[PDB]
Amino acid sequence: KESAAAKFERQHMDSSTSAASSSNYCNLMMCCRKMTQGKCKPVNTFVHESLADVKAVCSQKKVTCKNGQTNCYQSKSTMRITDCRETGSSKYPNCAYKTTQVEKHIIVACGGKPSVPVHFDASV
Amino acid sequence: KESAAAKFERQHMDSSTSAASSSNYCNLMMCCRKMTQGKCKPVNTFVHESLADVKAVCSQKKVTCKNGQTNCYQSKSTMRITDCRETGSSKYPNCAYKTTQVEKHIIVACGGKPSVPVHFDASV
Repeated sequence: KESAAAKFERQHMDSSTSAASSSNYCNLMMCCRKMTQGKCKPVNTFVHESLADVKAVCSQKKVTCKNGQTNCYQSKSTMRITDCRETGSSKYPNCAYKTTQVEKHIIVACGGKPSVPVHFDASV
Repeated sequence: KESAAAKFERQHMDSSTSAASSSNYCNLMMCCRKMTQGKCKPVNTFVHESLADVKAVCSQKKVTCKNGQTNCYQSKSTMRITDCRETGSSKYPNCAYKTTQVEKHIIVACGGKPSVPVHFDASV
């Protein structure tokens, strides 16, 4: 069981750089964050902001998911992000990527599974 | 923080016993759990079950709250609980309580949380 929130974090969070280091970054991280196992993942975005700042998006502008869902939210401010695009010469097992550093509003799907007791009402 | 979820736990959770030791149990716990400060809390219920079993109730039978609210749920199983009722001789600063150990379905107000990112949708 990998949680969707850990999978998101693994696939999309990078608080260790403020910007994609060089032109190799996506080739490294897509390797490192395991998105090149079995296939090459064509596109992926890393966000160079705190996990707090990224989580806070779940309480910001509500907009629609691309697939038709509604649990998608948009960041008030822009964020430092890195778009990683699979190139033409890419062919599993040898996956290559283009690294692109931009500052754009992100849009994420915000889910959850935990409801907790906050008041004891009665017994029956 | 103290979180509402911590206030609940402090006021209502006791996984160290499965049953009230003696009849002083509430005088101990009500005092220890900080419920005799400033005033005496007339009634309180402790649950002698794991914090997991109590949490999972938030994803069980939804029933109506006592004040009219709807964020209340009822336990599939009965649970070992201890009720503490302020007694006749009770008077702040000296709060006395009556102890009653029963096994009943509990009902809690669940202040759910659904705030984590699970998929990156777009940038804009």
